[PDB]
Amino acid sequence: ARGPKKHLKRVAAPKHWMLDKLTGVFAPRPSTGPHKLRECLPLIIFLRNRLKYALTGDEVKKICMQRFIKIDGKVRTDITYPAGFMDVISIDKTGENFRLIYDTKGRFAVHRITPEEAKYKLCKVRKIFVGTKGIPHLVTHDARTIRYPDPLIKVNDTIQIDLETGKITDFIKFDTGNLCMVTGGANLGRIGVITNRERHPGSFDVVHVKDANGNSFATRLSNIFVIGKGNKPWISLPRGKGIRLTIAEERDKRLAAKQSSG
Amino acid sequence: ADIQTERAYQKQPTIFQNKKRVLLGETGKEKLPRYYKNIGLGFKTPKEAIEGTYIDKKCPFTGNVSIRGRILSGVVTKMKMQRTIVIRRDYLHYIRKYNRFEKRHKNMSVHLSPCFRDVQIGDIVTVGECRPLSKTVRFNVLKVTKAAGTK
Amino acid sequence: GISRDNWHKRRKTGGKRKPYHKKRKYELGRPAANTKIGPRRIHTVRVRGGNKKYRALRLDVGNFSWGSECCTRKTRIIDVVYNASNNELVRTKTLVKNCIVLIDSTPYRQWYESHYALPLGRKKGAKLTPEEEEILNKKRSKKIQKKYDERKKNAKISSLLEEQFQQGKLLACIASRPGQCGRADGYVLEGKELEFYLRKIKARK
Amino acid sequence: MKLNISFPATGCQKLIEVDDERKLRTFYEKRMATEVAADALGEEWKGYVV
RNA sequence: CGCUACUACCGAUUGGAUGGUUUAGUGAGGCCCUCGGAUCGGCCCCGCCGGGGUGCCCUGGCGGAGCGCUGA
RNA sequence: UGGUGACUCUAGAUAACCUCGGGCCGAUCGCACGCCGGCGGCGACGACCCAUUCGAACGUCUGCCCUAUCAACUUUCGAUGGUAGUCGCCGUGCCUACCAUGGUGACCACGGGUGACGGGGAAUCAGGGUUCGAUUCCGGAGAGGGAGCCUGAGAAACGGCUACCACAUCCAAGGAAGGCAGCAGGCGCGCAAAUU
RNA sequence: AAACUGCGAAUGGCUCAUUAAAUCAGUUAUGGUUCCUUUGGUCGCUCGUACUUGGAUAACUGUGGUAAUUCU
Repeated sequence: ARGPKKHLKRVAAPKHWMLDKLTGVFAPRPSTGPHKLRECLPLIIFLRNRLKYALTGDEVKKICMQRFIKIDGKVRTDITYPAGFMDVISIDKTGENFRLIYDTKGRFAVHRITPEEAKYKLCKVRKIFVGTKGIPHLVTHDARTIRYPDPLIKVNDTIQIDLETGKITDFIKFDTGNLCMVTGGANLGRIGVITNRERHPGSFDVVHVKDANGNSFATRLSNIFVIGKGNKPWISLPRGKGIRLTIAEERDKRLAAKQSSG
Repeated sequence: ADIQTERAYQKQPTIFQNKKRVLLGETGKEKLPRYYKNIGLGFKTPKEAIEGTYIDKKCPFTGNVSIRGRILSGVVTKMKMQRTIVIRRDYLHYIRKYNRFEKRHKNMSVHLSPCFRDVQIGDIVTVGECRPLSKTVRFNVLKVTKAAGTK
Repeated sequence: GISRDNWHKRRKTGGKRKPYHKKRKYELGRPAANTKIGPRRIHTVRVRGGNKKYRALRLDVGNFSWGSECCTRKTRIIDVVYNASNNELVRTKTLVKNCIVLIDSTPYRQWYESHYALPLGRKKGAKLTPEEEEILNKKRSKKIQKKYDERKKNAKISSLLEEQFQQGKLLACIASRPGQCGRADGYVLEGKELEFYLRKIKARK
Repeated sequence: MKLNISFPATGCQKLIEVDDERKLRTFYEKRMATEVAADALGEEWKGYVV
């Protein structure tokens, strides 16, 4: 093709959007932005498919153009704006705050947070570099650049950003024994304590993680997002606490819940 | 020896050899430090690279080549090119219908830095991937292991 | 309007290759900037991404550095004397990277005389031109005079450079690419590199 | 040959049909943007240059 | 062998119609280069009525008939 | 200063250059209104630069149908490598000049054929396989055939331009205008496929 | 309304002619590159008429040419 593509076929859309197949030919192509195309949830999918606040894309536009939707503390009127991991969505008209947080199935849950929690977000620092006559700079997964970070902050650490001012207020190092979520791969959405990091120079480091129920998995280092110091998260977690039940336990839990009614 | 064999002057681009030094303060030659780097992945810089005089811009150790990508091995098959050898990689390809294998081989042209003196035909070479160095060359010899029968 | 694709070439086996598409714009090439020596003439080229290349068609002046003295000066380029790629480029006096040129020695001579208080390239029969014996000698106090005397201990210049300064033009290598940046910057030849290039020039002529 | 003649000082234009070669050879072989005395076009055109 | 039908093959019937490939020569058009310079515009001279600056003609409106520069 | 497995990285310092086809350092627009000539809130738009996103491009390793009534092929009409450059967004015989004589091949090179776009996939199928995949998703290619460009971040674009080749429209004969392998629809082709 | 300016028109749709390590697939790399837009940062970091500078050109008015055009 010549130049960039502007459309997204509904069936080539990320499967975690949980789009059906008969609504249309196209899926809302996420706009360029802080998060990657396949690692984001567009505002239209959140406000229409997840929250059911709108029935069509026209109503999503009508909501967004009234400036009711804030993403990370800023009003966004782009209905395909890419909202991704850790992003805080505030709807002040209805007085509700959400944080885009993965499910254990790898999907962005509708996770409501308190207005006090909506003041900050965790960000995994993607790189640290010196520029502009010795000024240290830090780049996060959110793609926000921060000048003058703490000298102890390194790549793969997690910082806490106050959304009102956008400066670092705390940080967790990437250490063994720290709680972390998985943001990609087969184990996407799982939460556990980092056990050990096997280093492969010139290749991908593998991080082993142990669930709160004792289940051990492993991912690439690029898929690890440190959540809290020790085993205590710095953010609220969804109803499932990052523990991925097998299909047998899911079936048993569903049957127990169904048999408890009636 | 005779490093200057080409029409243009041969030197390491990062080494300045024209510094002013008084005559009476000479210990050995005036000034010619040799540029070399240690490539990663646990490979050892050959002694000939550190104490050599050859000029090779495609050398992994004293040149302008960064090794990144695949680390492969092969047996030296031909050494009839200037600073380049042809190695042979043998492998077995699985045919599923017959549940069997077949011998296939690929010839790969790799750059041989003059730091590996006394490289024969038939000995193993560990090559690393770099940027395209010529039309067909994309790998640099990083290690040389002698053949079993070589005394 | 030439091309730069790799698929019009034979394969490693020597077999012929079939083009599966027509020429693409990103595989384009442009005519060479045969940068002559003459009054400055540069044509800006719009390149991929919207950036600019400076295609120098004529350059009479460059920026050349005396590395041992760390003396970088703007200097007229006089002639092209050696080309390792093609002798024809010398015959046409084409400025390319790594071509050996003659540059005016006056700026470096001026810096040397104003820094070391020592004559350079000056004939012994002459007794200096008016209004420059001052900068050579001047009226300095004890501190400034001892500073220049301390500098005088490291003011020795190699005989090859000295002879060049007598002739009034230095040998230099162009280190920038005039057809891409519009500039002929470089460094004065010194040491064994100067020896090699003098040997090559005298073997050629 | 028709003549679209303009007076910029008042901004007034007029097209006049001049089908006499005598009145037009004063303009022949003359290139654009050259002032020429349009005397031949008539007595009322005496002293005008176009 | 005689018939009848069908099918390939050989071949100068010096057979008729398109498809391509290529020595030699010519070569549109674009792009680059070296020139070119129709025109157009600025500063001093038959633009010289007018200004917070008075017999300081020096303008912010008209070929200012200029081998005078200058840019496009 | 920081970073990488690994820089000729990042940052710093010095000597200077700093493209007339000359780069950044705002002569911009709205709303709300103010405060003892000055100080201002909320935005819109624009410009470098650095990240980010969306990519593109170019490389790595492995994998493709039939054919030997195709066994040798390539070789400065660059073929394989070296040195220097040119050009290019950049690595590179991409091209050029010198130098070396290389490089591929029965483990099937090279040549030829394909009623051959590749893949995800489809039909059938005990196990194994056989055949198909123009076709809605991904990647490529093309816009009658070639070639060449302009603009632009991005096109060698064809619902852009320029030319030639084939076909073809209007004409007052001077000229002018073309590109349905877009959606309908028509002709032709055919065993074979829908509404201007 | 028009017109100037900006942006898009390089996406989409169609088709499978070309194409036999070519395309493509998985796997890596760009430490060998470009990147409109989005998002974040930087944007008194330069020691050298401003309470806003200059000339045009559309649209519009008016005069036209050609048989003929989204010509001018």
